Amino acid sequence: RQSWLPGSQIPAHLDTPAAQALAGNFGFDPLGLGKDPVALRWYQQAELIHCRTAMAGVAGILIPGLLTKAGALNVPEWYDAGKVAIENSFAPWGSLLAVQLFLCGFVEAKRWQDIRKPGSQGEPGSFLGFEASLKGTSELGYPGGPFDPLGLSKEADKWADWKLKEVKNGRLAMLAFLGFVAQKYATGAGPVDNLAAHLKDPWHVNYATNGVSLPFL
Amino acid sequence: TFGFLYVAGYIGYVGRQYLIAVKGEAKPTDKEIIIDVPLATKLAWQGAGWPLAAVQELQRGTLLEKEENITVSPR
Amino acid sequence: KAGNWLPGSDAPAWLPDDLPGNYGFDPLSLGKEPASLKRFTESEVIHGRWAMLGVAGSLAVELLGYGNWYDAPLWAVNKATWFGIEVPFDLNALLAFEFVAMAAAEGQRGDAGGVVYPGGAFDPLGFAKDSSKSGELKLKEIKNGRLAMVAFLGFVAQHAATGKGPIAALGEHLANPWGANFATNGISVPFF
Amino acid sequence: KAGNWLPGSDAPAWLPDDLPGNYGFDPLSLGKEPASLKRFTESEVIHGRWAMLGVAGSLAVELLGYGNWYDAPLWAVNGGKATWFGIEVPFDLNALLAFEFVAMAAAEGQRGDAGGVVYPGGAFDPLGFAKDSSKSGELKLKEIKNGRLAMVAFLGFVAQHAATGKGPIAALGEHLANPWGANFATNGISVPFF
Amino acid sequence: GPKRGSLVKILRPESYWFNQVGKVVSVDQSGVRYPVVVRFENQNYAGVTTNNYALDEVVAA
Repeated sequence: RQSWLPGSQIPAHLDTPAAQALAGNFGFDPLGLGKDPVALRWYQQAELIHCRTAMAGVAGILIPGLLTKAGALNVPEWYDAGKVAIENSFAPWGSLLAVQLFLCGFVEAKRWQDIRKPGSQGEPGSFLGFEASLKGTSELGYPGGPFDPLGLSKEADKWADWKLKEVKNGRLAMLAFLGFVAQKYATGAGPVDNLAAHLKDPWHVNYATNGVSLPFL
Repeated sequence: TFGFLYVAGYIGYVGRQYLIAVKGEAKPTDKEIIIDVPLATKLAWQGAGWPLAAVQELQRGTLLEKEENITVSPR
Repeated sequence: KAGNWLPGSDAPAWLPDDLPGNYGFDPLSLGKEPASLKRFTESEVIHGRWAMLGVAGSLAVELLGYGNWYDAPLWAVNKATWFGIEVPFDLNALLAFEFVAMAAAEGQRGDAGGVVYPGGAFDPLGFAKDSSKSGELKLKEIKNGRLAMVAFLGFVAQHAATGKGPIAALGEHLANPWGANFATNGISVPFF
Repeated sequence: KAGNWLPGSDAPAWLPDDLPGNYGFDPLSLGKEPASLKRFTESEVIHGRWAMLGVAGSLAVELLGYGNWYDAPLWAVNGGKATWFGIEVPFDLNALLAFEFVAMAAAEGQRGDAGGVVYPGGAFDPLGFAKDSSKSGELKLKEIKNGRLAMVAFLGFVAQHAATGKGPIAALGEHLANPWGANFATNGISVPFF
Repeated sequence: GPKRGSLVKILRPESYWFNQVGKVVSVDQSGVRYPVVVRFENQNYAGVTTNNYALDEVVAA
């Protein structure tokens, strides 16, 4: 099957009904960190979290920064946008900080209790009407109701397809964020500008030429 | 201090890894003297995730030996 | 079901036909549990009635020339007047009275289990003494309640965008629909 | 249990359902022994009642314009004369001290004379509101709830004053003026690195 | 009693392999007070790797 490395052997725990049935498996586990079932399940959830968060972040970086290259939508650099926003704001940053901590903490605790017991927050009467749709959809990391409103989880055909594309694009978004911050440390410039420069001359616009990544040269 | 503790836990963990691997053998003394070069290299490569592995085994409580080790007669 | 909420579609199983305001509309399957469902029925009716009464008062004010719904709090949160007639009382007094009164009323409503049609004292003229005309009444009632909700939404959104009275924006769109609209406002949708 | 203290969780075995103020809340398993448990029940109720009465008096003072709870000792532990309801008290500080002490001594001695009673009634319910055995149950539930609330309210008072130094009503109107400007985070004392 | 070659845990406190496991070589069917014959893999401070035992001092584990 599609392997992260042909010829090489497949990790046993990765070569399992659950794992190969999880998503996007390629036998990629050199250090063998998901031999425990609970562990690999936790890591699957973790990878999901990171995928989605990174997708969101890279979108919020590029699209506004992309259209600021366009005439409209004058937005600052992403890293300075924090300063820009706290300037243009009204509430103190520590305040709004603590508030959003409360907010995220509650729902994160929800996700937590549900991972502990899939039928945990379905506890009837615990909320007024939540429990009904607040139950999982038999796949931890795939809730229902408000989650998937349009009802795209019902058609099994495109199911694994959505899944594979999800995990793919999420990992790629992680990598995108990493490249952005890395070239912000090295080049110090916005990623769009880094791209423009590498377009103007790839032969001389690269980490090979930065003398930063590879200083021994 | 942080770098020190990192490398130290790494080395200790991989030591116990090889130790368990060779305790799972029929010639414990002979593997204690002559070593399995490739298994050593493998555990060395894998030993980076020693802290995450250890905390996993703790949450599973599989690190420590149960109350069956030899005791002295007066305990 | 008062008609197919969606031509060509089907109906939710847990949704029974015998219900005013039903059209088969729960694509997203919230009320599938019975107690939750009946609670939704009750709350839906209650909100619709509240909103009906509210839009009624708003239009009454704006037609009798007392500003708008948005105008009302002004005199107080910065003297009272109603029907053009003042009210010789304190803001805090009206606040406390209103609060305790609504407290008692809602407590007494919620004292009962889930009643939605008490009647008797709640139908002095006995218009619910028919059990079928009452059915049509329920249907038209929930319809009108939903309409009153959406009407209030229109009011509050037109004011959040423009800041004007509903009658104001009314006569505006009357003067020119092509010039008096959210698109011409360009606020509801930015890239216009 | 008045409801799941933790949706999705379970309940402690030694914790029986038949208890006001129960929600399944003892994750840390302190009251697992019976006598200790019932002692905790009693003490919990007693502390809640004390705190209820206390926050009552505090708010009464601060609403009737006599400083705050923190204001009260001032006149006595420094130069000054007693005053209550705006009315002075023509007595000595040491006198009030001794009287209060011996009185509370007698009262607590008489309370602790009994075994572990929490609901004497009779003389302790002259109006006989406990003559129902079920309304009394709801009374116990709401009672322990309100007592816990009064405890936490007193904590809020004392902590706001240890940080700011102001009356609870003072910090009230402050947060009313601006919540984004009147808060422990804006105070930055409850949390230093702000 | 236990079978030959079977694995038993030693419980005789004064034994080197106390609180440990051994392998039943055999068990006598005569009136010997200690018929269980149990080898060991680690040697004692005497170097011996097998000792005699009554039935109770061992347990099939």
